[PDB]
Amino acid sequence: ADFAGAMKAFRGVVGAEWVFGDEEAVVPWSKTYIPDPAHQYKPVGAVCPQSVEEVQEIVRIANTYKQPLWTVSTGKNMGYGMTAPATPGQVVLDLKRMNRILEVDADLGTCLLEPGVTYQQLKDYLEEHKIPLWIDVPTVGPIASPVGNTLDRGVGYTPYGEHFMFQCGMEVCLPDGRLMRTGMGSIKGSTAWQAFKWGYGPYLDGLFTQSNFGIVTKMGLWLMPKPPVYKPFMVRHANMEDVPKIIEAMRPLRVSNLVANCNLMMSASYQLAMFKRRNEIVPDGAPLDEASLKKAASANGLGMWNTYFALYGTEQTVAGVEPIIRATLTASGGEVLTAAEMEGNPWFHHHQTLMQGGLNLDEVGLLRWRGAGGGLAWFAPVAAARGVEAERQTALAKEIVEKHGFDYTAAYAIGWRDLHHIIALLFDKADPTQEQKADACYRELVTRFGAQGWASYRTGVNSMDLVAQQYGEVNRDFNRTLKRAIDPNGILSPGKSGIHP
Amino acid sequence: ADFAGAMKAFRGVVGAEWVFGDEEAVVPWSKTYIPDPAHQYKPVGAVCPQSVEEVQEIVRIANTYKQPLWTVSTGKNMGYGMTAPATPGQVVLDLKRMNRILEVDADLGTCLLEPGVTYQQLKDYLEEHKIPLWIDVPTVGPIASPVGNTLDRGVGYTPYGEHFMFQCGMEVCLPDGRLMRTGMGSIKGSTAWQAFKWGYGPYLDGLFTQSNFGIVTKMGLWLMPKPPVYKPFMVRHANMEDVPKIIEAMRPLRVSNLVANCNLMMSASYQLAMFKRRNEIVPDGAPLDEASLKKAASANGLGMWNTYFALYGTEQTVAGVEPIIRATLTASGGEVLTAAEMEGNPWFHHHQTLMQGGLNLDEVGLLRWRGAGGGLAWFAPVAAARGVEAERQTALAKEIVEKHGFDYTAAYAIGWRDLHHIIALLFDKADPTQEQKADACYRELVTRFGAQGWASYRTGVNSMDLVAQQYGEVNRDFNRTLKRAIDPNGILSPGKSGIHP
Ligand SMILES: Cc1cc2nc3c(=O)[nH]c(=O)nc-3n(C[C@H](O)[C@H](O)[C@H](O)COP(=O)(O)OP(=O)(O)OC[C@H]3O[C@@H](n4cnc5c(N)ncnc54)[C@H](O)[C@@H]3O)c2cc1C
Ligand SMILES: Cc1cc2nc3c(=O)[nH]c(=O)nc-3n(C[C@H](O)[C@H](O)[C@H](O)COP(=O)(O)OP(=O)(O)OC[C@H]3O[C@@H](n4cnc5c(N)ncnc54)[C@H](O)[C@@H]3O)c2cc1C
Ligand SMILES: COc1cc(C=O)ccc1O
Ligand SMILES: COc1cc(C=O)ccc1O
Repeated sequence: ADFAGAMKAFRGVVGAEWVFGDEEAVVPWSKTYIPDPAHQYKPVGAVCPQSVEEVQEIVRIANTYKQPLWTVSTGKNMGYGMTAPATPGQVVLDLKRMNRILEVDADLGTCLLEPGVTYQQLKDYLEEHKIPLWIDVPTVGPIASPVGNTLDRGVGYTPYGEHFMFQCGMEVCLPDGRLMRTGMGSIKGSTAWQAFKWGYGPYLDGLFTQSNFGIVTKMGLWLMPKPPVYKPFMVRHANMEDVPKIIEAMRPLRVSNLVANCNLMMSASYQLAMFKRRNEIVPDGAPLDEASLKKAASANGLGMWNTYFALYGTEQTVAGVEPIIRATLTASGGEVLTAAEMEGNPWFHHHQTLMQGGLNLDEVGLLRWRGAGGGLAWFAPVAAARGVEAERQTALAKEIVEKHGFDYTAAYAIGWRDLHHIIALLFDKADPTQEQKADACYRELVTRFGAQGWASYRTGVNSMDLVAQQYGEVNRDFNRTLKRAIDPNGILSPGKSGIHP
Repeated sequence: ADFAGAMKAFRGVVGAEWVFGDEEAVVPWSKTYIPDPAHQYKPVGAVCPQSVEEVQEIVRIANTYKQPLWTVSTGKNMGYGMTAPATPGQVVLDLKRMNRILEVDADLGTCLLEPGVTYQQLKDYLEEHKIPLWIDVPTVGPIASPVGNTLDRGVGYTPYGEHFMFQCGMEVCLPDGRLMRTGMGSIKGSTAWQAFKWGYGPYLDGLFTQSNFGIVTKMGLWLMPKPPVYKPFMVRHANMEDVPKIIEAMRPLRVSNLVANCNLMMSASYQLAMFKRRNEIVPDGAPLDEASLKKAASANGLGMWNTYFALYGTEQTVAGVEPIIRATLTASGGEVLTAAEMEGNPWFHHHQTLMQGGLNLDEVGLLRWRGAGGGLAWFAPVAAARGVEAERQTALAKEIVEKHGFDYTAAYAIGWRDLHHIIALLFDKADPTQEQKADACYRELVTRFGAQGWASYRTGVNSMDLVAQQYGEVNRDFNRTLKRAIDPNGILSPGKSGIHP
């Protein structure tokens, strides 16, 4: 790599003012919440283009100078490494200034976006034009990116929650600087780019998700029509051990699609950590004991597990399924509550917002849980939607975090037939002993979950290799074959998903 | 290629009785319905393994002897080339003996299948075990394969109609003979292979659809729970020119998911061709005129367009949406009819069967339309679900087929935001002039649709290059890069989707 020559060429493409080339100038791309005891996850440079033509020039220069680019959209991957590259010596390719909304079709319920478009922008666009379409917001929201989240296959809480399922058409800058459009996009004068996902011949959009094979410059998305009627619900379960009964009750409702939105099943500990610090619940050096959790949860109108769903359509379509849903959840020991019961409950308000694709007051209390705070790593293993799987995963996760002196703070995102078990590893990152302990605990979570047949849907830069190691040796070798063929100079995001040149 | 050495080694793997190595032995793999005036689409051999270990040995031999393999599951790609390879000198890898149902999960609504599993087998398995799951049948059916059909991204007529969206997990024999499991399948002891589609890192399952990058040896599929209530409907439109009004009415019902199943919008000409020969409607050498079609259609309880949809769930969920659906379709000039009205109507019976995932009596009347019959090529361009697009596509298709002396016989498969415009080019293949004219007509359909920005979701072995040429040069070159890196010896299905070593 010839860094000085690459950065000088970059200034010629975007201007000196959008190239950041020394320790001091790249401070804005350098903060992470993941454990980094060796301080190895840090960029050496940032370049901020406003056009796809600039992106294509940047990629040609990157090849010529063998200078790797770590590409981000808005770079708000909080708990997954923010804008920190997976390996040393990378320049962040920050696409935040490519923030053009390119198309929105009210009739077909579609849009086409540059990567820099924020949830806030797209919400504002729809409201300002009176377009009765909804977005699907992965908790974070405001200055996060539909494009960046969809490319890391993130999740929101409407019927359109599984973001990658609703992506339709993308444009990619390939490692050699050529643009390719997927699906129907490469047909001159096509009006079906956001209409038909697959195109003809191999389906390649997936290659550009959680990967380093290309730079996405445009992406299409399907958007849900605003329903006549929106009815949010909260189910309260009293006991830490109700986990399997909740999964077993929700699964038939989801498999049969009586409930269509991805459901957050929130632990009392996680909910409390949103608005309270740990030392408001229990003293430092005391465990987060069941009795203290139950008391604090109860005083805040929360159970030990709080599961959020919604019904969408007419008063008549809602009336069609609400009785069966209530009877199933009640039989599981759940108390089903509506907005009228949950007035002024901030958790209900948080979920009520998310399940209509609303944006919440951008405020992340989890970062202040323990001591000086500032430590967050998502450990996000998959499970089949089986109560015994949730039961066993919760039990192993609790044993491992408690062994390292950390708390179990978790939610299940319930899908159709699967579950994202989201485990927030919360620590004091400012205390270098605690950062080291959180690193060791995270390694033990990954290793011991993998030995039971469980592994991550998504991970942070500090664990991408160890999570890749849970999956097959053939998978790893095949992704290396693709990398070497697609990006011969190894200049796109080396070590993303454990994929190294 | 060393054909004799390969075929001798293949006998060692599967036994002499499952290797077919000369003109007369390969006749069962050589019949096609597509136009082939040069008789160029024909295998030189066939091999029929019963195990994935046999497949791996066959692929190792193929690489050693440089002998290409054209892989098929059941090989019933009727109107898309059956088991004919896209290029000369290929041995069919016929996987029909790998017909094991590996898993069926009643609770999660999943299965795992070998490629030879037929629709009939899976239906029988579900009924024999009293498992209240449905399958989703692409018209064809009985002896077709859920695996083969999903790998070519075909379509059925339940809410699970878009087969590739419901695939979850696969095992592939890569060109070097190594097995690789996608999604969660490469995690030893994973119970989530059929639960979570994406896995971790680049999503690769699309690479093995409409492609020659791998041999699929196992595939997971999601299956729809049998609903309490199934209510099939037929909408009858009176005029050939109602096309745009039908699409414009269905689109909001589909975009808002009031109607969740892929809807077949059938031309009177196609319906008549299912049960009648052309010379029962008009004399040979007379055009298939609007008056004659209308008369024959009306005599059979059909309109000029007949659109099929179903409602699934309870009496209450059905009652929730049926009024809005009726009002919308009636306002478009459609007459909405139920089973009670359409008693003994064989078209209603045909669609009523499809839309509950039933299998029809395996009888393909389309193959006897004109003269000696035997000529069928699907021309299957995509459209955005816009009335004006259907209007313009129908108009150009009719002008081109009519200019070559053929009829417009077509259906639209209505999807969420897309249409599959399925044009059946019916011809007398036994008349070598008529086969030549159908070849020329087919070339004119692809080239002139492509000039208007329209191209195929799927195409027969005779047109795979001309359809690839409609899509981008960067797409073509990128698929060649992947082919060369994934299959260095070019031994899997050369020319599939226009992809050549
Ligand atoms: C309290 C809290 C709650 C959260 N809740 C959720 C949640 O419910 N669901 C969820 O999904 N996430 C959640 N997150 C995680 C995270 O904040 C979001 O997923 C966020 O949307 C990701 O940041 P982003 O949108 O800026 O994407 P980016 O950081 O811009 O993109 C993420 C990654 O995608 C790739 N990438 C991005 N753009 C491109 C491009 N143009 N071409 C190629 N590769 C590219 C890169 O690998 C990049 O690191 C949460 C985080 C916190 C702290
Ligand atoms: C009247 C009529 C109506 C039809 N209606 C429909 C319809 O509604 N919907 C529809 O989708 N089709 C329809 N078809 C087309 C066709 O009959 C079906 O799509 C059928 O399911 C395909 O044949 P098959 O299942 O045997 O798959 P195969 O022919 O076995 O597979 C198709 C292709 O997939 C690939 N392939 C298959 N197995 C593998 C493997 N294991 N590894 C790698 N590649 C593999 C090969 O390219 C192969 O040619 C219709 C045909 C007719 C004549
Ligand atoms: C379902 O995905 C996620 C959810 C959250 C918080 O609910 C954090 C990270 C994720 O990846
Ligand atoms: C939706 O796909 C298809 C449908 C049909 C129905 O005649 C035939 C071939 C196809 O590919």
